[PDB]
Amino acid sequence: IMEVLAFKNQSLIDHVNDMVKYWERIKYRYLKTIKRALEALNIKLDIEKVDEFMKILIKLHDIGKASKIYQRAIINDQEKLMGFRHELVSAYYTYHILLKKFGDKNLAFIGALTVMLHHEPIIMELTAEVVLDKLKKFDGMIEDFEDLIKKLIGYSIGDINKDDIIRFVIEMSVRARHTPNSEKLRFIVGTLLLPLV
Ligand SMILES: [Ca+2]
Ligand SMILES: [Ca+2]
Repeated sequence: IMEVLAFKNQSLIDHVNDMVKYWERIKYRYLKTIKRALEALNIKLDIEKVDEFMKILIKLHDIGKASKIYQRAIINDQEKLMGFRHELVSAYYTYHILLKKFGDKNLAFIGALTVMLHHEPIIMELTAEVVLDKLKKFDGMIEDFEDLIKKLIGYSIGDINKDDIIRFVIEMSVRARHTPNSEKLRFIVGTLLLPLV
């Protein structure tokens, strides 16, 4: 009742905490691979940094669910998503939060892109039009939002609107369509993706 939900049954906070706890149990199987993948994009992070980075993707990849529309659709089977895609809104917050925490535009981009693509099956179109389709019904985050982020990541999205998210996502989808990297970009995003699920 009245909680920011991941699923009808589950609060998003509880769901995130379960994914994080589970990350601790497997991370040492994945950390080296992720570190060296980042290193093939000339991004240099030690093992503990890579861990923090992964925890943020874990915590934020479904933050888009705190959209009022998403929350409505979970509680009520009269309200429908209407093409709304939470991950685009997740990608937006992930990017700004990564940029703050690590001060590396490429890392924040790659993290946000992973989050923007966390629903495509592993080893994974991007027109401005489609962005507009997938954000059409976006009508802001829930009221508790700022507090929710604090609970999740420990600070304030105050300290760092719909059309702003549209602009960001379009700008993202483009710079991602354009890379020759493709086979590699798919492998790096593909690499960060596995641990998420
Ligand atoms: Ca998701
Ligand atoms: Ca998942």
